[PDB]
Amino acid sequence: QLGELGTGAGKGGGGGGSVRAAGGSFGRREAAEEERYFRQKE
Amino acid sequence: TLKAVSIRLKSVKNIQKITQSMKMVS
Amino acid sequence: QLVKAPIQVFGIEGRYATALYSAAVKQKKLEAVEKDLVQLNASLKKFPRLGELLKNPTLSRQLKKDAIGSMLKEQKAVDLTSNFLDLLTENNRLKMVDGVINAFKTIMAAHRGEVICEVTSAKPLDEAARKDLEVALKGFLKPGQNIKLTLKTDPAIIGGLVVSIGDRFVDMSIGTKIKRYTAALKTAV
Amino acid sequence: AEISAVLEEKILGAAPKENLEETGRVLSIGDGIARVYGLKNIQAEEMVEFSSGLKGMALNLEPDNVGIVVFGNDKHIKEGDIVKRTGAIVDVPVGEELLGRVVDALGNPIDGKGPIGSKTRQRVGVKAPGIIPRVSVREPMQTGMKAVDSLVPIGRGQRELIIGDRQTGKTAIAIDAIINQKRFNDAQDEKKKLYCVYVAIGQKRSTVAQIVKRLTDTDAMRYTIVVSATASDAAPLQYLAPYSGCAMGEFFRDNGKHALIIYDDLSKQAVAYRQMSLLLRRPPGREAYPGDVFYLHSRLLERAAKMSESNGGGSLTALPVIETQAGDVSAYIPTNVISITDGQIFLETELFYKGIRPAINVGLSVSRVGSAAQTRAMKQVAGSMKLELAQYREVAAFAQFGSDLDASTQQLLSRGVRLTELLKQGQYVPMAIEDQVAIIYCGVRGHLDKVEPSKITKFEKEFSQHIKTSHRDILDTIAKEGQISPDTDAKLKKVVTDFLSTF
Amino acid sequence: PVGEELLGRVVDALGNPIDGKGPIGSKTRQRVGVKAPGIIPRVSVREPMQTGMKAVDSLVPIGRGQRELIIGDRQTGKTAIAIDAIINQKRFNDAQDEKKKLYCVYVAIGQKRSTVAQIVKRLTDTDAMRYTIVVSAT
Amino acid sequence: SNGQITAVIGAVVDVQFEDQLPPILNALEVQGRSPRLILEVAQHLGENTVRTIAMDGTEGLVRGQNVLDTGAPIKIPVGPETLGRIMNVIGEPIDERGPIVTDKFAAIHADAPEFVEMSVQQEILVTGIKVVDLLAPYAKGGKIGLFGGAGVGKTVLIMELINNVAKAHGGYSVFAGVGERTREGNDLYHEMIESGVISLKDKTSKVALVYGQMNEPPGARARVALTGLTVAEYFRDQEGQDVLLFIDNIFRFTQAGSEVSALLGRIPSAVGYQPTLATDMGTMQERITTTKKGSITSVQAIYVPADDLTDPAPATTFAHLDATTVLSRAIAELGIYPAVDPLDSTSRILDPNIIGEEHYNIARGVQKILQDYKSLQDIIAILGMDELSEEDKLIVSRARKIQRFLSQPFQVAEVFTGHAGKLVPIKDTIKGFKMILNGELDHLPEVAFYMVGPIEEVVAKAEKI
Amino acid sequence: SNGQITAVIGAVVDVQFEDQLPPILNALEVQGRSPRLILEVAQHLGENTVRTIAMDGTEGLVRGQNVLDTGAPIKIPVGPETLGRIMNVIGEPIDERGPIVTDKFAAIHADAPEFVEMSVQQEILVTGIKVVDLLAPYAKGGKIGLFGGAGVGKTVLIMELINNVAKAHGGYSVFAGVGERTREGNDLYHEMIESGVISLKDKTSKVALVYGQMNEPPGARARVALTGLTVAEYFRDQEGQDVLLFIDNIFRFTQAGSEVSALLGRIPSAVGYQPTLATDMGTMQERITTTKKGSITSVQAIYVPADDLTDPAPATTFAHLDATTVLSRAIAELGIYPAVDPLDSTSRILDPNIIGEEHYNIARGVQKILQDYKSLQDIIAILGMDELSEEDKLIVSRARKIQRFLSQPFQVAEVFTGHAGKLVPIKDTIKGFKMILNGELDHLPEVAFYMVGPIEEVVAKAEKIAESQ
Ligand SMILES: Nc1ncnc2c1ncn2[C@@H]1O[C@H](COP(=O)(O)OP(=O)(O)OP(=O)(O)O)[C@@H](O)[C@H]1O
Ligand SMILES: Nc1ncnc2c1ncn2[C@@H]1O[C@H](COP(=O)(O)OP(=O)(O)OP(=O)(O)O)[C@@H](O)[C@H]1O
Ligand SMILES: Nc1ncnc2c1ncn2[C@@H]1O[C@H](COP(=O)(O)OP(=O)(O)OP(=O)(O)O)[C@@H](O)[C@H]1O
Ligand SMILES: Nc1ncnc2c1ncn2[C@@H]1O[C@H](COP(=O)(O)OP(=O)(O)O)[C@@H](O)[C@H]1O
Ligand SMILES: [Mg+2]
Ligand SMILES: [Mg+2]
Ligand SMILES: [Mg+2]
Ligand SMILES: [Mg+2]
Repeated sequence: QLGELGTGAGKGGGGGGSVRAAGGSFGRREAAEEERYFRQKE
Repeated sequence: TLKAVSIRLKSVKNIQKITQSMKMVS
Repeated sequence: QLVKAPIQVFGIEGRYATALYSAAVKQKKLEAVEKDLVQLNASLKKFPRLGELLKNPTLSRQLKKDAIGSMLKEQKAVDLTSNFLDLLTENNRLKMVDGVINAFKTIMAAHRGEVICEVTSAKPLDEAARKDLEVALKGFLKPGQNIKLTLKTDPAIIGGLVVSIGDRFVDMSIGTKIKRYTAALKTAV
Repeated sequence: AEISAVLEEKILGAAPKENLEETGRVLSIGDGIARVYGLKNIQAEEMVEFSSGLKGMALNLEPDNVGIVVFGNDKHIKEGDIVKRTGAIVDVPVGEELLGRVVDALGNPIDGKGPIGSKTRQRVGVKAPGIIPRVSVREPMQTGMKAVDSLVPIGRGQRELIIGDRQTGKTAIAIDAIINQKRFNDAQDEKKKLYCVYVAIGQKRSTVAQIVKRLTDTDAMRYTIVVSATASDAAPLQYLAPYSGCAMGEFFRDNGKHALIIYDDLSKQAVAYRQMSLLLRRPPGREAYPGDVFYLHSRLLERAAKMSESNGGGSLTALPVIETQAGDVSAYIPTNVISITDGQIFLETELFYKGIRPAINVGLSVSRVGSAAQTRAMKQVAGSMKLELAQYREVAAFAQFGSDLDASTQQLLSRGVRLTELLKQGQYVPMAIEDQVAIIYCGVRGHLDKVEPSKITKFEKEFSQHIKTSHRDILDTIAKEGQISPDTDAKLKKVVTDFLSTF
Repeated sequence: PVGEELLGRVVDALGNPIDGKGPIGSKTRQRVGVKAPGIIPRVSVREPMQTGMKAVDSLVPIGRGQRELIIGDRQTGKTAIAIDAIINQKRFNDAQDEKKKLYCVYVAIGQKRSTVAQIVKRLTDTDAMRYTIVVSAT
Repeated sequence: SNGQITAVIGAVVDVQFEDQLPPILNALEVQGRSPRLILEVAQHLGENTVRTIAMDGTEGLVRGQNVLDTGAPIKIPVGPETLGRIMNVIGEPIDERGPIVTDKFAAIHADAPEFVEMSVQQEILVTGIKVVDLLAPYAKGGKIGLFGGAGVGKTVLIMELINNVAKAHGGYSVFAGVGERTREGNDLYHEMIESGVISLKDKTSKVALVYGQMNEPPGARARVALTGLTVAEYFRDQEGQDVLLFIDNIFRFTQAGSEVSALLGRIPSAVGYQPTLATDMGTMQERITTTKKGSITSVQAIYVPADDLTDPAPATTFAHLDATTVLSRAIAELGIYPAVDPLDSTSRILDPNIIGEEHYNIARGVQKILQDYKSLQDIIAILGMDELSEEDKLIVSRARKIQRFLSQPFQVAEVFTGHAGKLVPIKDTIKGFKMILNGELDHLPEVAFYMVGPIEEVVAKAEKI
Repeated sequence: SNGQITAVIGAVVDVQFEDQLPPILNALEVQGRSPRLILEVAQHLGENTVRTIAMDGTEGLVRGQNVLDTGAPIKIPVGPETLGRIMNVIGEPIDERGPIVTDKFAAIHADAPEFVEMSVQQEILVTGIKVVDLLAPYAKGGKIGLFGGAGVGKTVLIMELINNVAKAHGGYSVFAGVGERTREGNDLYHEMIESGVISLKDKTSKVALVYGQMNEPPGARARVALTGLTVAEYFRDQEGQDVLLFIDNIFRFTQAGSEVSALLGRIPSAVGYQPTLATDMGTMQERITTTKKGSITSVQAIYVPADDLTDPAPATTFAHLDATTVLSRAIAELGIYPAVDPLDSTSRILDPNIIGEEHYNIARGVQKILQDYKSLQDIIAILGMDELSEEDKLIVSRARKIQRFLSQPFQVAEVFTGHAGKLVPIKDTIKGFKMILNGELDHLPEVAFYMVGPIEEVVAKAEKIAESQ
């Protein structure tokens, strides 16, 4: 309900490449793997 | 809408290009 | 309440004509208002400058009603036709002053019961032709009727006779008769 | 003006009697539109009365005829009927006599409870208050829902759009907001009382009867006016109903009191206004709507204002409802109302069927008043909640394919999951602001990390009962302080740990 | 015009012959805008319609009095199914059992006139034209 | 008085009167017609000319033909004499069983009952259909809509509702065939005379049939739903009965209104519809309701054009219904029948205080698993089943088992399917879905959950494999 | 002369004259009217009838009511007496402070300055906003457009630009509220009073406000932008001052013209609009310009309907602006504020020879990293972060650091968020983004770049995070 990252550009959560702009579940996958890598780094 | 389909079609086209490239490499 | 016209005339121009007919028949000025309207229409046709002046939308309606009034005093129009043309220039409806007059002529033709007849022949003829044609056309008449005959010449129908009535029509001519016979020849076998 | 009777009497020079300046005759009648010849002294948007007793409003003034919309069934109107001027533009009864009453768009009671003894009448098309008479929105308008009063707060004097698809909970948000004002109307504080007005446009009469049944069972009807222009009513009645309800709420706003208006829904009022415009032969625009369909909603919602202390200090709060088609907010009418109102509460069918009720999309819901519409205790805990929900949004995606996570990240994921389950709330049970603050404070301080999310609601009831009859001194301490001191934070944490040990 | 004089004849939408075989000696005419029969004069569809196609007559069985849609894209065999159904009735029309006899009307709307001529040639070679009326509006 | 035809354009006829104009919605009778041609006054055009809508074909009408004013709207027979009979839009019997001899008549145009005459009570109407009884239960007395495209199954669903509800019903039924197949009207009529609901021998009939079908002109198709309402309104009001009203289908009322509105000289609305789409529908639908005098349980099949739920005619019909049942073509192409969309059907009685806590929690639990399945289906489509190992695969396995278990063989579909029809009690339905949600049947194949009513037939089918 | 009302249909009134007709764009006043309703002549219909649009509500108008021709277009008070005052569309004072006593009046319709009068001066205007100053820098005397949908931050950005520029500008400023909330106009009026830009006691007022809001009829909303522009034109021309013209929202000028165009007898254009959309916008916008006599720095908020930048009203507005900053909902949903799209906002002075080589190269370098980040996100979705190679690892990491660093707390948004407002010099912005592009801060976490003004606060926030954790 928070507009999860990768759910769509202008659809609550998203912004970026074509997959992130399209949203759905692949944008969720892109946001999940990216945030997991940068949380591991920090 | 027309913009939503065009954005989704562009993303799936890029997904096919990556997976076809991955298929050739693998 | 309006008096029913002898025939139905359609359009806004026919609405004005039926209004003028009803007003003239409620009073006793049916023949008077027909006479000055015909004379007005003949005056407009004989002087095209008046027709262009009335139909000009640039000119103000005060100049139109003054020009209408000046040319209607010579017609000795008294009350109905003067108010009729004042109503036409009060609205923007005097651009079709010929339309309402032609519609009013159509009402009054059916008031007298006249039926328009149009007879087309290849060559003009009289004496024996005109005598029998009048009696033949008179046979279609119900009581209380008049014949308005218009004769035409056209060599494209070869010969025969193309006679028309107000709503009925026949094509008893040589050109059409040989045309359907040749069509029967081509569609025979 | 060229009709056969009028043309003929112009030829005769009759100079007819029955002069048509305060009266007129119908030229054509059909589809609720009457074209009337005469009424020369008539005004624009002026009420008229037909010979059958029906009423009408003159929208199109033309040189030949007058275009009049009909307030009811046009089977009674006939060609040649006499139309009389009322002399005034459309007005409705206003006052506190309408509290507890169900009325139509013209103020006539439809609940069968007798005549309304109203003393004053206001025209429905008054001009909105200007820049000077209004002051900044500062008083909280308590919806009673945790997801609204924390993340999308509503202040007294603010237009807040409730937008979503069909059967997403838009009426549920509005009715629960009306029910929540029972607490303040029972109290002795006159400043915090809110007189709700519910406008039902184009609904069923059985739906409105179910609304009145719900409001009477919860005893919310004593301060609620229900303006009802249902689907069987004429399109002019459904068009006029938001302006009638606004005028009834403007009585409270201009007399120092605070009122709440719900237009349920403004998308149907646009449909009714589109029908009138098309049948008045006005040229259509996008989706056959008239050009003035934006000005239709803008001149309505702008009358919702928070007046200055020199104008009595009263407020008018509007909650318009807009229905979208499969979430398409790019349509003509949803786009207009979004640009008018001060905020949106987006409701999604996907969130509705995932268990998230109310189905508020936090990423799409905005509020332009912000923390100024929240009390001091709520602002302290909603700011920390908004940070934690932002941190949870960063780490909520790890459940897709992640398997090993950092201990701090796992704590953020666990606390945010508790917060998402904290924002869920049942229907027809609005909770008080002190309960919302206390539960949210426990959610964001880790007091619920040891509790399974399935038992959050059971904790929300039982623990709130424990700090109600036993620790009411702490509640009085927070109420007098207005915020959460570190000593009070430690005291509440010790009660939580004591309760969880007993849990 | 209506009647059994239209069997074997190719006509346009007005009923005028276009195959050049002469006039039509029909004695009856019927309006084109007649309303459909109501509830009572109808009865359930219980007599088979034999298209001669294995996949049709087994999996999508057509009855007499039924409306069966042949739907698809272009060049997918929609005309082939319809023409084979017309050709198949020769075995019933040649027999003496008149209750299984079936007359055919092929209406070509918006087609090419060469395509209609090739259809009429196919019906003539297979002797399916004896019970077929072709109404052509190309 | 007496009028004359001025203009004939399709179903719209302009009649000019001399002395007094008939009011709007009055019925006019054309004189020189061997069957009765009825014109309904729609608007006054001026110059003592009214614009009417014909209830039959307008061919053979000449200008100047005399038209008689009946002085009243279209009045149709109402009462017990209409039970077992078939009547058209103007109340003429079309069952070839003689005239409908009655003393009671009623105009097809009536005002909707007022706000005072409203019943707020809601009780669940048990159907025997698992997807209906669980996710979008029907109210006993209320408006039920069956949204769907062409071929997804709405006539079959409404015939199953007649088979289940109307057979064991203490009251009267009314069927309004509005712009549908005349073959279906013949099939339903003989189904009634075979099931005993229509008795041609004595006066024990329980259903009245009103049929204006898709072969009728647009005037008849836009008014025959009002004739079915008027029969059902008489039974509710003048007899206090509990009435069943099946309308198949109500979209044809709106569609026929758009066809007439093109000839009425109106500026077209969105997607070419009439400007008065919502007002004409609202006037019709508000008359179909339960009052304090009597109750009407209405089931209305609703056709959606081009499978579009955002079309103005289905979209405005959504707000008129207590329970909606949206039928999907994608579900029907999966072989799941009835093809009810679980995430698009609502009930307005899906409340813990109305249907119970366990019924509500199971229904919300089913919808939560199916919504999670729809979110995961994009990963399943492109990538595949390799996702989240145990967790998401368990979600997919349970949701596919639920989707199979929502399907059910119908007794009215038994002719062309072979599977015997199942009537499932609602206690067995909520027990069956609770077993799937609890994970008690994860070891069973998902084929065992398909096209079997009770959950005991699921485990019996699994043992058979 | 004197005329009489012939027709009243919506906000369009047809009046008929007996003497000579009033010209187009003339102001007509209805006589038997208390709040002084004013009609503006739109077209001559013929037969001595003109068609007008109403500047106020049309309720209560009677056919035959006398209308007086003023002999001129709508004339509003102009000059220093308008400073610190609020005016409506027709120049009446709506701030309840008495009449605006002045000697100068100007018609709200005027010709645009000629080509000979155009000025080609282009110098960078430093605003303190890092994304604005770096990627799409504003020019002094140029036109600035703030594109965006509803709720993306056009109003907050134009309030921040007023706070950062108009408070210490030097020279007068004009705000034109065109078709927005009356609450926002009340909020801005009191913010100006508290800031000292409006003095209710002294003559030291700097800003003149003109307001026509959403409650106004379409005639008032389509002319109030010309009223504020007329005040700005007087300050530019008759005083030679440097003028700041803030307009919010300029889309409402176009929208209000489309509402009445159907009733003016016009066939609709594409999407649905007046056919005169580009011409009406062009005549209005080309008056808002820097002459050789004086400069007008214009900042216009532009509403983008349904976030569709290909809508004819935002699309026509793009060609009229030197600098355009597009606010994106996707940027705003990520938490980045201000929500300026870095790959959709352009400036005319973004040149190596105008802002320097280092400023241009860093700005192009930032946009290249952000564009490569969007291209790489599809590979991240499919291949995952595991298989990307260390080059694309540094591209993604520096892009997220750049994307977070474009955000900045606003002083006018402090009450919304609680973060203190920060103003950043252009030199610190260039140095800060150069460090991220060079890779000097690859060891810092990306959370340290979020909502911080300078790059020294990025280091301090990272040290605070490391010390606390
Ligand atoms: N928070 C909630 N918890 C549980 N059920 C809820 C909640 N909110 C709404 N509902 C239920 O969801 C259904 C739809 O909600 P509601 O009728 O309020 O939505 P709506 O948008 O007004 O629908 P409509 O389009 O019919 O007007 C109702 O049955 C209501 O009881
Ligand atoms: N069963 C079959 N065996 C062999 N050829 C076939 C068969 N069915 C169809 N065809 C061939 O496929 C082609 C297309 O079929 P046909 O012309 O009947 O399709 P259609 O749908 O009518 O196309 P059109 O769009 O031209 O109307 C033809 O050349 C036809 O001979
Ligand atoms: N419950 C069901 N069980 C099995 N098959 C079904 C079921 N419902 C529908 N079907 C299939 O779908 C077909 C369509 O049936 P039905 O006439 O009910 O559809 P409809 O929605 O009324 O369509 P139409 O628009 O043609 O009236 C059936 O003939 C059958 O093949
Ligand atoms: N710079 C900012 N910082 C934080 N939040 C912002 C900022 N700009 C806009 N917002 C958000 O947007 C809302 C106000 O948007 P607004 O500027 O009124 O949009 P519009 O310009 O389209 O009217 C506020 O509630 C706030 O949450
Ligand atoms: Mg609702
Ligand atoms: Mg073919
Ligand atoms: Mg069907
Ligand atoms: Mg704004």
